[PDB]
Parts: sequence; structure tokens; C-alpha cells
Amino acid sequence: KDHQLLRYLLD
Amino acid sequence: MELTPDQQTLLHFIMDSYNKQRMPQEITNKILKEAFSAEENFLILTEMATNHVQVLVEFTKKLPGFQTLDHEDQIALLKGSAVEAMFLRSAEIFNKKLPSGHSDLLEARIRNSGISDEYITPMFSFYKSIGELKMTQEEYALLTAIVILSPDRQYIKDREAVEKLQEPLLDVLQKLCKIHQPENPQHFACLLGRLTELRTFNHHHAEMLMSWRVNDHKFTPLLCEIWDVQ
Ligand SMILES: O=C(Nc1ccccc1)[C@H](C1CCCCC1)n1c(-c2ccc(Cl)cc2)nc2cc(F)c(F)cc21
Repeated sequence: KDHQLLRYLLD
Repeated sequence: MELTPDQQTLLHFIMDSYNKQRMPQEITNKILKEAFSAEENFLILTEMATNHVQVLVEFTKKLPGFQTLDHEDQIALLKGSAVEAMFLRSAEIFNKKLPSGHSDLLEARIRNSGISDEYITPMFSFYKSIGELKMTQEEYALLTAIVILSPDRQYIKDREAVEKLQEPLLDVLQKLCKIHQPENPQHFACLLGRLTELRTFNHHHAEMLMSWRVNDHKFTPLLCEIWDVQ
């Protein structure tokens, strides 16, 4: 899925 | 009129999280020390922007109630604010007091960094307008938090949940504007007006970066996620 690094940093 | 004990707690909390950013002195010392090529300045920019997004996610996560938001809305808020937050932090760095002549050289070095001519002028127009407001460190911290918690971002499913988190920050900022500048009752409105000027930078950011006078425009996988690049 798109924004996988952002989602990772957020979680 | 004055801040309540809860508002004082909120302000100090926001300030501590905000202060975990790379020091303005670090950035300006590097630019002022020696002139770099457009190739070297493009790479300095991408490294600065990658570190900034990383610290911004950490600051965002600490904003009261941010963790209670829908995960898709959390991503929408971060992606919608990252560029504006970078320009606001650049405006803060630009307006920090330096020895006589240093800010003139800093401006001249940024004008000749490789950035296209058409993007230079509105950037310094925004930086100098931010400077006239003579904002305190607390005002930049709260305004960054207000920028991140904007309920009017594209793709937000639950705007009211975002509104509820932004409202107490706007209330603290309003009280601070009346305390720091009691002679200027327009100060709070001026700050909010500066946020509308901030939004203009989103529309042309990708073009601004691709117009940089370099042969190849290499970005980090994280910058590709936050910016409309590669
Ligand atoms: O580092 C930077 N910005 C930054 C990023 C993230 C976090 C903090 C700052 C860059 C430099 C510019 C000169 C070449 C190297 C990068 N930068 C900018 C700027 C930001 C975005 C784009 Cl698209 C163009 C310029 N405006 C600045 C004002 C300052 F007082 C200044 F000191 C540095 C500034």
C-alpha cells in the first residue's frame, strides 16, 4: 500500500 | 484573559516536543561557512527535508489526541502538512537574529542555491512577512501544531474529530497573541492569515524541486511518499 513508510513511522 | 493551568501545561508540552528539531544555528552556519554548487545544495536540501519529516512525525504523534484519530486520517494530516511545516520552519530559521550582514549573505546564498527564479521571490516574500510579526518560539510551535491539525485537508473522513484537537491550540495561541502583543489586536488574525499564504507552497512544491538547476533529481523513499516526486 501507498505511504508505507509514513504508516510505519506513525505505528 | 491569561492562560489557565491546563493551557500552561499544554504550551510547555508542545514547546518541549517542538525543541527536538535540528537547531537553526546548525543550518545557517553550514550555508554561511562556504558557497556550495547547485548539486551540493540539492543534496543538503533532501537530507534536511528527510530529517525534518522524521522529527515532524515524532512531534505530530505527541499532539494531544492525535493517536485517537482514524489511521487513514492520521496519514492524510501528516501528508497534507509536511511541506507547509517545512516552509514554516525555514521561515523561523530565516528570521533568527544573526551578526550584522549575515542575514544578507544567507539570503544571497539561498537565492543562488539552484532553485528556479520564479520560486525564489514568493519564498522570501513569505519569510519577510513572517518576520514582521516578530513571532516568539511558542508562537511557531503552536502554529506548526495548528497547521498539522487542519480539519480542512483533502481526504479527511472525520473533520469534526480534527476540529476538536485544533480548537484548544487556537485558544492558547489567541491568548498568547493578546499577551505578547497587547497593542496589536490584529496579531492573531495576521498569524491565521499567514497560514493561507503557507498553503500556496503545496501547489508548486514538486515543480519547485524538479526546476532545481541539477542534472538528476534524486529523492529518498520517504521524501517520495510526502512530496509529489518520482
Ligand atoms: O535546508 C533548508 N530548509 C529546511 C528544510 C527542512 C527543515 C528546515 C529547513 C533550505 C536550504 C536552502 C539552501 C540550500 C540547502 C537547503 N532552506 C530553505 C528552502 C526550503 C525548501 C525549499 Cl524547496 C527551498 C529552500 N529556505 C531556507 C531558509 C533558511 F533561513 C535556511 F537556513 C535554510 C533554508
